[PDB]
Amino acid sequence: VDCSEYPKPACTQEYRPLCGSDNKTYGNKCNFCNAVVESNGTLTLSHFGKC
Amino acid sequence: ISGGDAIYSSTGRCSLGFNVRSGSTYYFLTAGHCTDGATTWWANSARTTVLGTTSGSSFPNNDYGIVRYTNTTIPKDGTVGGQDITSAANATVGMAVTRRGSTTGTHSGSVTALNATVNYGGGDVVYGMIRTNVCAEPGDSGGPLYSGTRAIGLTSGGSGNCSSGGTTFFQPVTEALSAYGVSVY
Repeated sequence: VDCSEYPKPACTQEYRPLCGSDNKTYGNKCNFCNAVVESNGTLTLSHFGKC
Repeated sequence: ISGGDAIYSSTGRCSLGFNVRSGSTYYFLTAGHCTDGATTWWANSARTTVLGTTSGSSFPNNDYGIVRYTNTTIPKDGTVGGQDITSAANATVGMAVTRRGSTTGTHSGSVTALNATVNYGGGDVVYGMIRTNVCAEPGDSGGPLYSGTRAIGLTSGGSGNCSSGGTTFFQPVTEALSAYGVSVY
């Protein structure tokens, strides 16, 4: 996962979780990538799957 | 299994929108972004209870898909959680609506606009969507949007979350019923 093309005004809502560097489980790549932007590039991917 | 319950495909989890049928054949509706590239569907994470196989999928442009039940025994309630659904109807601005999804459960709100275009990026653009101020979170895709005993739509996507508030766009259910020639029961 590369979030360059983010942000996105909306995300579909299927569930395929990713684990963020904030120990938060992000429900999908779109959700995660929008959070990276919102973090101003400080949030990163820990691993794929639930935290 | 009923509207709002979890559905699992090879790729991830979505939610069942509505149970429908044509003649003696039973199917279920869900989001097309969920049925896209999915074949088989199961009722649990374990993939041990088979529900059926994808019969149609319309995404992007629209956002509806339909799965044909292959499981004979599983009960097929024409409900949404235990709420009976007896008809389908068109959405209207200021209409009070309710959504149920497998991740967040049931949340309510209003229809704020019609015919919205939603750009999910990468060429994935959907049109003719119902905008509402109801929140939705990952796993809630394809769940029902209803009003009373009226089927209204299928969760497609949006932004924000249930804690702070958000915006969710739904696919009008009528359009899906019409395309497949099925009906709510």
